[PDB]
Amino acid sequence: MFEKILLSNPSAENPSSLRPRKGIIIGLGQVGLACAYSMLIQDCFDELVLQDIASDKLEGEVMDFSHGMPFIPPTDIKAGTIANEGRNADIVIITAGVAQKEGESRLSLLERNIAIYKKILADVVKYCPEAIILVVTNPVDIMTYATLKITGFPSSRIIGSGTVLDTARFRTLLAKEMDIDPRSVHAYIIGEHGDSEVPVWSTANVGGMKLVPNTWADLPEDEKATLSGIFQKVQNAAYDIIKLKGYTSYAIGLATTDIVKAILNSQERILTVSGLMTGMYGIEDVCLSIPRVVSERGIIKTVNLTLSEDEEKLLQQSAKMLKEVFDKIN
Amino acid sequence: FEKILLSNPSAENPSSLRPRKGIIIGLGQVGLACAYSMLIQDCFDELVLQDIASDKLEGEVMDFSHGMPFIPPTDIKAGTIANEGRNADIVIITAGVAQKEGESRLSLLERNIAIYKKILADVVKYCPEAIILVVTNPVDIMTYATLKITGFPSSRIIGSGTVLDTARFRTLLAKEMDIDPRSVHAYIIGEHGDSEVPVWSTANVGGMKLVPNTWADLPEDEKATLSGIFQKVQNAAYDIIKLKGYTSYAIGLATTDIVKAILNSQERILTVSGLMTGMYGIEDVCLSIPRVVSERGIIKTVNLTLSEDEEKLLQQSAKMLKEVFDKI
Amino acid sequence: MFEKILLSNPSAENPSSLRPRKGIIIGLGQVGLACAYSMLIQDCFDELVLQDIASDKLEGEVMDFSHGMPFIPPTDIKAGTIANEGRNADIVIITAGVAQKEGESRLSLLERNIAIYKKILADVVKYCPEAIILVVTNPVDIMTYATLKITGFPSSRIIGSGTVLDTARFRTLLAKEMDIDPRSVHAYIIGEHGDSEVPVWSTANVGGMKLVPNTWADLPEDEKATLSGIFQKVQNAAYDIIKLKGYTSYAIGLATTDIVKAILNSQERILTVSGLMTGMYGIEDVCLSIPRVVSERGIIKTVNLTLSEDEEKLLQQSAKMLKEVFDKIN
Amino acid sequence: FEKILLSNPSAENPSSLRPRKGIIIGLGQVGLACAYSMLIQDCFDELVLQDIASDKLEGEVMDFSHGMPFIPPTDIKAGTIANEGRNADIVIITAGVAQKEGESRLSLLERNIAIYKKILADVVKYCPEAIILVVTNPVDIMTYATLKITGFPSSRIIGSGTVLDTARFRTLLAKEMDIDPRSVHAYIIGEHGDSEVPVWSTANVGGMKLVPNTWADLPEDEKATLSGIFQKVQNAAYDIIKLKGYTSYAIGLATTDIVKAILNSQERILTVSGLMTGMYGIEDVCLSIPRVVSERGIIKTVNLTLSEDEEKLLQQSAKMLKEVFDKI
Ligand SMILES: NC(=O)C1=CN([C@@H]2O[C@H](COP(=O)(O)OP(=O)(O)OC[C@H]3O[C@@H](n4cnc5c(N)ncnc54)[C@H](O)[C@@H]3O)[C@@H](O)[C@H]2O)C=CC1
Ligand SMILES: NC(=O)C1=CN([C@@H]2O[C@H](COP(=O)(O)OP(=O)(O)OC[C@H]3O[C@@H](n4cnc5c(N)ncnc54)[C@H](O)[C@@H]3O)[C@@H](O)[C@H]2O)C=CC1
Ligand SMILES: NC(=O)C1=CN([C@@H]2O[C@H](COP(=O)(O)OP(=O)(O)OC[C@H]3O[C@@H](n4cnc5c(N)ncnc54)[C@H](O)[C@@H]3O)[C@@H](O)[C@H]2O)C=CC1
Ligand SMILES: NC(=O)C1=CN([C@@H]2O[C@H](COP(=O)(O)OP(=O)(O)OC[C@H]3O[C@@H](n4cnc5c(N)ncnc54)[C@H](O)[C@@H]3O)[C@@H](O)[C@H]2O)C=CC1
Ligand SMILES: O=P(O)(O)OC[C@H]1O[C@](O)(COP(=O)(O)O)[C@@H](O)[C@@H]1O
Ligand SMILES: O=P(O)(O)OC[C@H]1O[C@](O)(COP(=O)(O)O)[C@@H](O)[C@@H]1O
Repeated sequence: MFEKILLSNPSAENPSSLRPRKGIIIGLGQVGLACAYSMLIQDCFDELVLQDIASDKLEGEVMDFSHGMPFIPPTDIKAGTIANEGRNADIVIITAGVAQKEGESRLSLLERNIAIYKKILADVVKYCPEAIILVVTNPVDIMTYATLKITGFPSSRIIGSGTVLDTARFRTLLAKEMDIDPRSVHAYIIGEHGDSEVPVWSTANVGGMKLVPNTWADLPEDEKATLSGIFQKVQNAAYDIIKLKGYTSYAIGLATTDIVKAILNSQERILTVSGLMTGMYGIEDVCLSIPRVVSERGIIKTVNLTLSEDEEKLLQQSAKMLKEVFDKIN
Repeated sequence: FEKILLSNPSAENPSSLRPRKGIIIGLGQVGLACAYSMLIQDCFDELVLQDIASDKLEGEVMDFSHGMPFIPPTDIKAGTIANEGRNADIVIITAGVAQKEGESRLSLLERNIAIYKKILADVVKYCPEAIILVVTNPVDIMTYATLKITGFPSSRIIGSGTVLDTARFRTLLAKEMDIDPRSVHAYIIGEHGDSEVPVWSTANVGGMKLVPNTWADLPEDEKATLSGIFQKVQNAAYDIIKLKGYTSYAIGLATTDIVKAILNSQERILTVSGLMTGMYGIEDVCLSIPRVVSERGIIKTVNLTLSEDEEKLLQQSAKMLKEVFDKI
Repeated sequence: MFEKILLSNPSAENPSSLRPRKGIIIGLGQVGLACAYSMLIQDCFDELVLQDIASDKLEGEVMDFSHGMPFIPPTDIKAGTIANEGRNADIVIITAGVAQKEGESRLSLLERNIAIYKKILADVVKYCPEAIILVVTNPVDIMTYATLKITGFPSSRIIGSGTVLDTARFRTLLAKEMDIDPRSVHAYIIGEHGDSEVPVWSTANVGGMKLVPNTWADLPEDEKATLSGIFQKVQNAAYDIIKLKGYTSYAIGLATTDIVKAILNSQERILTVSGLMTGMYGIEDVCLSIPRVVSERGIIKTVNLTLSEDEEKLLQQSAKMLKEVFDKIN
Repeated sequence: FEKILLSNPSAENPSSLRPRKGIIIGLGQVGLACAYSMLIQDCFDELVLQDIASDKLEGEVMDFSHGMPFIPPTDIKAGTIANEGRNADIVIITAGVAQKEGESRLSLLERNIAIYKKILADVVKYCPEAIILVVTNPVDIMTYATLKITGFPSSRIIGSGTVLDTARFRTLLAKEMDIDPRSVHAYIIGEHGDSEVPVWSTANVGGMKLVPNTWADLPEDEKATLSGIFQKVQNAAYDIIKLKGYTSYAIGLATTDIVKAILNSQERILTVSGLMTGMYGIEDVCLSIPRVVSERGIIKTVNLTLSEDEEKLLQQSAKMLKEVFDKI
């Protein structure tokens, strides 16, 4: 209808040099919906395809998302699959999978989530051969490494959300103690997105002023206790939140969107995303988070970060464990 | 951290700038979509969240606060009107029972008035100068009841009304033309419900009307295609609730869009719900018609010329709403 | 020294599906520098090339623009030419040329500016064959038509800024009388961006409520005088501003950026931009402004706008005189 | 248009929400870029512009207001502190004489103080609760002068300082590394000018320090390339002015950034110029140092540990800044 209101221009039949930026979110539960909402409000994509096995709920969600378009800049939001609507998408965001129950480790979701990815990744390889894959499903590091092995895509284009979320939690907790903007706190969490994560106290600072002036050993006992209490709240954040509301979604939706921005907008910005360890600290054949330059080609550079002897030993231990967990699943 | 940041004794006295505080009462599906959108779009300097389900609320506040490094900051916290929410500039009330599958918004009235009588007592005492933005259904009658209970000026008692219905109408028409919904200028007025009125007499894109003369002078095949679009707007809540169980995302954006016109003193035209004091011979009821929204609430009303049929339908919607409130 | 700080990733040697959005502004005087500032603050492009014959001033401007990057999201801003840095740019924004003096007509700049365009467009055809050209130089309508003839590009990809600016002025003046947001005033100015522009009083409205309820003739004499005073301020805006500060730049910089947003973000949004007339109201072989759908392929659709008999006659007269002005120069 | 929009009599009484008003005094190259940036980034609800060149200001206000439909609205107008600018929350002063090719910032002091004494008298009388943001060079000495003439709490008198120089420093370093300038965390502190100090001891990217131990340990080829980059930072204004006549765009974005931390109550760390009250044994002078900025001005000060050279360089800068103020 409306062909007498708008007259089509036959000159616009051939496509110009500009190609719309397409994104696809596979798995639309609590995490996938938070990602979709944030990515629409922040206008990341020109077209966004949503893929889920729960058809009815998905159809309802797409209706709700599309009704709010007049309040924000537009995005062609639709329900679809990689094989048709999601073909040649620039970024594939995979959140699909089982979430952890109360007191359940992320590591115990591995067998079930590899089974889910085997069904999904085959179509990503055939219909999106040039895409960046952004993995959110837990255990995030091992799911990123398995995606790399299954797809055979270049390691630069296989990125896990990793410790971007853990770093944001560390900064928020420290910023609450100082009553400042968390964007002014520069503190990192590296390694596994889980129990073996490593706080980089050696470089933690606000406005260039370090929180640990010399070494952790030279810190007073009362100060060591208050800083450890802050880190323990970061490692227990998922357990504490899941015990209260049943899951986590808002902060991961913003962390995932923040990574999509560095890629889409070719920003060359440093983020602690998960990716193949290919030499540093003697770590190999594994994925974990360390500061890296992120842009339209994925991981383009890695910060050659100087760590303390204790921080490096902890990172090495995190990697050996992650490799053993993947080896046991065969 | 007292040896890392040195406090300034000069900052003890408060400057002319007072932080913009907002409070959301009712953190269910709708309230949590409002909170998420309002944080990403940086509406408030401080935002208080109030709910009777303490544990779940504490978990939600933890989750919201962990994403702050990715956006500009807002002091997000759990609290009550009596303490943390004192003198908030805008009170957004979404608390209450939502409609089940096939249920009418109108049949949720007695249940939500009981909830409102408990909430509104504290708002009158601790936020006497606040704008109240009502989202709880039936939105028009909840807005009218809030006006009677609080006794606040009618300009400061606003319902979300048909801002959402107007956005749905524009999206459906824009999908048919494959254009930006912000380029479609079509309104839905009256009750946010079954008796809503599409203003076909003024619907247009770029000044070009969709109904060139009158609805009667339109071909039968065109009348059927336009009616199909309006029917999809009135059945939107029923169609979405049947698929996912509730609606949250579009109302979260509509509510945020109203808070932007107020906080930023924009003087922008929106079809929000508010007290009718005479227009089209309609009074002692709340419903949606285009109005200028700003920091003092409803500042002006568009003296909209309607067709004889559109005016009769609006009058019928009002009589119906008045009868629903009178029965309770 | 920084090669030991950041370690390059050999996997990122091959380019992904994502290609950075490149734009080039040719002519960086008052208008061009307002466009560059707005487009940087609003983060339109991934890379933006600036081209001008005044090399020294341009080098200084690029230094200034690049120093403010830490306060906004990044853009690779650089000085260059179409032949090297500007190769395969998605949008070419041309603001180069002579501006009108006090009391001077836009039409009298035609001959001089076509001479400037002939030199510039030769490289645009060779190095940017797939680009959208956005023309701002005066007389914007005849300059858009001449660009079409010189380049031979599809008419959908040759767009003039047209009456987007005039429409914004009309809306602001009417909104000041009502004390409302100009974005809530829906009033159009169509035709030539100049003295023969046409106010579409037949459709001017706020919230669906028309300002002229029936016809201009059925309006009271006092109302006819107040509405005419508002339109006369719109046609005299350039003269009034140029007489006070010497030129106009800020509003055209925002109008140009608003057009770039509809193209880059594939918005399909209605704007009164200048473009080739193909028989609407019997008008052909001329460029002028009428409401059109703008997107990544340029002008995709045209609003089949119903005009009053007087408004249509005025639009037809505007086109006959624009055609005669171009014919006299050839 | 009284028959188009009907005014609401309830909106006559004002609410707890009051519009954010800012005034820019001195609308030349710098002030015009502050205004354009602030309008596009929707900082204030009302923005008044003040300049002695009335006809030119009238032209700029017509131009700025014509672009309003493209961005969120702001009440832009020409006026004076005594009428349109009364009770401004933030007063931004960029008025004064700029430097020529090769002219030192400090020599502009004697002339600019005279200009300021006329302006500040009305700021004290009609905006007694305002934050004053000083841009006029020599910025540091004009900030201390503003602090002395007005008598306002030290927290409310803020200078643009080395926020701009810090942004240039990060940009030049990020150019070498081919990364986002927001990922480089390096500071320039002290006087905005020749005696500025680059904090090499704390310069880093992603936690990784640019100077691993001390400057003296650096290989001679590495310390020459680093010195080269700092030489380009201190000579940036000279190099730009010789090429285009003045600087406007980068300061326009730096001033807008300081204003964003104030209006939105962000508590963000910026290297702004302010009163030294004992840090490094330095007082009765104004210089840049990392500070917490919010709606009350300077709220806190980073107790930054500096290298022995960095500290001695910073205090020498302060001793000579207080000598220039005494010669007046
Ligand atoms: N990386 C991180 O920091 C975080 C990771 N997560 C992880 O994200 C995952 C998702 O968790 P939630 O969203 O909370 O739970 P959920 O149960 O709501 O989400 C899983 C969704 O995936 C869908 N799904 C399952 N198999 C599918 C398939 N083959 N194709 C498409 N869709 C399919 C389900 O229908 C459901 O909608 C979990 O593994 C969780 O541990 C959660 C939070 C943060
Ligand atoms: N105006 C509109 O266009 C729309 C209105 N709505 C309405 O908004 C309301 C919110 O519904 P949902 O979020 O979908 O349902 P929900 O059941 O998830 O949310 C209700 C929330 O209110 C809380 N609550 C109840 N009584 C309370 C009290 N006395 N004080 C504080 N908190 C209290 C509950 O604990 C719960 O968190 C419903 O009435 C629904 O019909 C829903 C969609 C659009
Ligand atoms: N369409 C509209 O609504 C508006 C159009 N304009 C028009 O924009 C044009 C430019 O205006 P202003 O900035 O005020 O003039 P201007 O004199 O400030 O700048 C024009 C610039 O063009 C450059 N230039 C000239 N020939 C060139 C070439 N071959 N290649 C590259 N650069 C070249 C000059 O070096 C100069 O910097 C004029 O034609 C003016 O009438 C101005 C305002 C609004
Ligand atoms: N890093 C920094 O903090 C920077 C400082 N500046 C300084 O900003 C100042 C202004 O620079 P520009 O805009 O380039 O120069 P400009 O000469 O174009 O601007 C000065 C303006 O102030 C007006 N003015 C003079 N006395 C006035 C009074 N009593 N009341 C109101 N208006 C008055 C003049 O009419 C003129 O429009 C200079 O002192 C310059 O050194 C400039 C750039 C960066
Ligand atoms: O606090 P600084 O050193 O001025 O840097 C501020 C910038 O740092 C960021 O927080 C980035 O931090 P990181 O690079 O440490 O992750 C930006 O979002 C912000 O604009
Ligand atoms: O299509 P137009 O007439 O240029 O109007 C564009 C403006 O219309 C709006 O959609 C508002 O429309 P309404 O006033 O009809 O609600 C703005 O958000 C947008 O900026």
